[PDB]
Amino acid sequence: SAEDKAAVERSKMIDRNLREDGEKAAREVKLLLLGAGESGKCTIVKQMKITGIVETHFTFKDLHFKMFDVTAQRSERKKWIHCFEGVTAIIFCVALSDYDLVNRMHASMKLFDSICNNKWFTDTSIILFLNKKDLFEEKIKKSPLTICYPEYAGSNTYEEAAAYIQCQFEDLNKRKDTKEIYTHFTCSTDTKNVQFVFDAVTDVIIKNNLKDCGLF
Amino acid sequence: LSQITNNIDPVGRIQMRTRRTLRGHLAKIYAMHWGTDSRLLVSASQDGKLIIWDSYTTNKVHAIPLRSSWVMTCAYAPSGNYVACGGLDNICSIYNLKTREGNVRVSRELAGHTGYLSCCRFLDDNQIVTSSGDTTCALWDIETGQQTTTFTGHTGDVMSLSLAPDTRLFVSGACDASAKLWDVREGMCRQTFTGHESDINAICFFPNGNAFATGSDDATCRLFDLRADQELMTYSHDNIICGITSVSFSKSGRLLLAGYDDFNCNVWDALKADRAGVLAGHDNRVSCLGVTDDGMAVATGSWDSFLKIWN
Amino acid sequence: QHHGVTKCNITCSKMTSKIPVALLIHYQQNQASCCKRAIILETRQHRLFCEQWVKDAMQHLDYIGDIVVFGTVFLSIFYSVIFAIGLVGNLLVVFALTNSKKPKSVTDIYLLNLALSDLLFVATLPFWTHYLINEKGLHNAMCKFTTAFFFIGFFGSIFFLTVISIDRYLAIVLAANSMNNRTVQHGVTISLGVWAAAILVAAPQFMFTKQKENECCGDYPEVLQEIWPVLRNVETNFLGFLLPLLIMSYCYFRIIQTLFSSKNHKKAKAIKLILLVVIVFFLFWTPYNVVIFLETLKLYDFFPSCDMRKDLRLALSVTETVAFSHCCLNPLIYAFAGEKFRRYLYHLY
Amino acid sequence: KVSKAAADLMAYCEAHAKEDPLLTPVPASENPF
Ligand SMILES: CC(C)CCC[C@@H](C)[C@H]1CC[C@H]2[C@@H]3CC=C4C[C@@H](O)CC[C@]4(C)[C@H]3CC[C@]12C
Ligand SMILES: CC(C)CCC[C@@H](C)[C@H]1CC[C@H]2[C@@H]3CC=C4C[C@@H](O)CC[C@]4(C)[C@H]3CC[C@]12C
Repeated sequence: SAEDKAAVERSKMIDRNLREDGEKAAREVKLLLLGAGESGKCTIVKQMKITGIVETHFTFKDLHFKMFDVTAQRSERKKWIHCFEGVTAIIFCVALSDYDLVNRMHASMKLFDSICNNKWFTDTSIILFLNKKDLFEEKIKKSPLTICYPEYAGSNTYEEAAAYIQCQFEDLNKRKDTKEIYTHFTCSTDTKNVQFVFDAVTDVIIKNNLKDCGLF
Repeated sequence: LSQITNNIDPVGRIQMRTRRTLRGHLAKIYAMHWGTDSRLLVSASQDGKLIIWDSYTTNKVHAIPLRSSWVMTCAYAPSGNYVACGGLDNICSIYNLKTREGNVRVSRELAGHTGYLSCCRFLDDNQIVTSSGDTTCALWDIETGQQTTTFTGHTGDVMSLSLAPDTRLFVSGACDASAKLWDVREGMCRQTFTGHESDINAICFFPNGNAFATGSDDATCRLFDLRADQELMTYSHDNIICGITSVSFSKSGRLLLAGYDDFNCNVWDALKADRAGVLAGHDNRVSCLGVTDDGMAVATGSWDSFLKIWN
Repeated sequence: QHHGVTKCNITCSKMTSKIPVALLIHYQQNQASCCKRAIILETRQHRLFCEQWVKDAMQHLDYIGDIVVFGTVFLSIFYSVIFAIGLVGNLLVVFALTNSKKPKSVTDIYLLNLALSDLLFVATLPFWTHYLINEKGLHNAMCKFTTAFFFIGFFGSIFFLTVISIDRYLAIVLAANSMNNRTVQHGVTISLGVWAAAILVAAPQFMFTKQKENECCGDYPEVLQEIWPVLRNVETNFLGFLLPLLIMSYCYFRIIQTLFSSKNHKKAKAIKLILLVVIVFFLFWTPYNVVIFLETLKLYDFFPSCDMRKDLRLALSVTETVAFSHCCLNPLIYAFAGEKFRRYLYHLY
Repeated sequence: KVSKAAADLMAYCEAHAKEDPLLTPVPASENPF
């Protein structure tokens, strides 16, 4: 039975290696990117880094990150979205000035609604990024926003328009308890964006750690 | 088929039990394959590595790290020297099994697809057929690593495909309610099968090779043959509306397995089309199930990160 | 050790030395009843009143009260009932934790370890009940074995609670690096270390406990005769209730601050459930810790009054009964506050 | 023909029915269980 013992010990050793690798993988935070064709701005402006999906290894505050862009997948979203369960947070990059271009905002609304109604990401929050805010001011001086948001009932001030857009995204979050949407207006400085990402990930981790008890 | 099969004797209830429990995975499993040795099976998960399971002794023999963590399918070559896996990176990786120096290393990294790889099958020891998410199925060769033959007859996201016993015929199903056979030698579609209303996720051939069973997402299993071509046999339960993930056949084809996503698997009769057994040993969604060539044991993986073998 | 359960009927600390007189009629063996007190001397005044120079004279010529007995009889059935409910609850909790949908969970493993320590408490109690009911003992070793199990269970339970509080502190406030600091294997190793620490700390408490005729007396070699009692009392106080309070006070304060900063107080039921379990832990153990500290001061003549001594002895007995009720009430609080736990009860219903 | 195909399938099923371990009970020692 010497060969049986050799096989058993080899299997135990590789099982220990597998357990260590799995623990290491769980020690790394995973994130998912989504949008309406415009995304990856945060990765580009990160200034540093380490195919259907692109994995961009990223570490901040001694915490590893894993962003998997899926904008290159032309198949049905729901069919390859269920395999993304367990991701701490979902990064949603949408261009602010997409309302004028044509229907883009309607497509983004539909995608957000589908994401929030896929009965697969109930326990994972969604991180919202509003891109192209620097262009938004000169895009909005001319456009009254009424074309994309009929009955807006507001002034042309940037503050009110941004508040109303964030209100739109708040309304989509049918479940306001399980998922907490965090929104931040992406800016030129990468420090603020990475700080917001870190804060959102920390909040998600804190929320998850409150559901690992044996009483729930 | 029901009228013809009215006078036969149903198999009846079977007390299927978990012969052994395999708990070497910490993540869900999407697909698995049964080897010709009737003792080794392959499973894949999100841990970022592929392992080969020895059901007879309840041990793992190989531990192959995967470059693409988001592996969605795997297959085990009939010769037992090559193991293939898919993923979301649109690349099918071929790994040797102790071919040289006893260690495990990647033989080739097949590439050229755009949509996610949903299922791969080792047609022969040299040519591998893979199904991608871009509506096209490509037959690759390890020696040259290029599409020997490309099939674009489908119009939807192809999900799974199976291999005929003669290793010269395969079919795949897509989202559209239309699956048509493809011939390796002919290279063009020959038979078209319809009758579905939702997506198709499970495809496997009847061991005789003259028919195949598929499971859609509307809790319906349909049998298609090469003679009638009108879906002579249809299977339904009228109790649940959940979809079907994986479907397989017994050695003789009398007993059929269904990978229903209601936390348990349903075992039906190919001809009787009646309930035969329930496999409620899984605590999560089930997407893996296969019958060994000799039929001695049956494996079944699930999203619960555990795999169990039924005798 | 485990001072509550004893055959203590006379105690004498106020007066030890007496002049040799003919009034002596006999000398009761208070050592057998409780070797915390030495041999007492009895006078001829028809009442229970109380050295080397008197010992020779006595040979040549030749109080706790009964309230404890009545309390003990009621105390006996008390441990009987709380055994049934507490053991059933702990077994159900252990089964639920073992049959967990999500494995490799640090919190679940720690909770299971705490349940096992509570089970040690439950398993060791019946031995003391059997000792009280009959005054027989078991091979002069079951008493000591039961004392060791009592201390091991108590110290493990207190230690396991503290590390869970530390684990929650990490996982909440320092999540940036807690994931990297702790994993399933690390949690198992820390649990084994906590078990080892419980063994080490409880060893001196039960290191010298020779089962007496009807109790667990102590060898107390001449050097350690005074250190062993005071060492046991200070150890079970400082490391039992005082330091855990500070560690839990530090932790839970930080989780609350983090939740308020993150506006997660609304979703803070999970931390609250442990907090209610933690606060009741102190409330039930506080009467035991104060009394055991007071009797420690008794060595310094803190309560020389005989009536005060009886009151302290009664207080110590009842609070140990309170602790016994708490160890079975802990799963009860778990069911009251737990949500999935209630589903398990209905699942097995 | 549909009837001919069904008859052939049934004949194939019954021919190998005795050789299918799942269909009929088998000794525990015989199979790896
Ligand atoms: C409230 C008081 C009385 C409880 C005492 C706290 C002590 C016993 C706890 C706190 C943190 C624990 C340690 C945390 C880290 C590890 C590393 C692990 O690989 C072995 C055990 C070890 C070394 C633990 C042993 C016990 C420990 C030191
Ligand atoms: C070693 C010393 C310095 C530790 C002392 C820490 C003290 C300040 C901690 C321990 C427990 C904490 C309390 C625990 C519970 C709450 C309820 C919450 O809704 C408001 C704050 C409040 C009331 C905390 C305030 C601060 C607190 C009292």
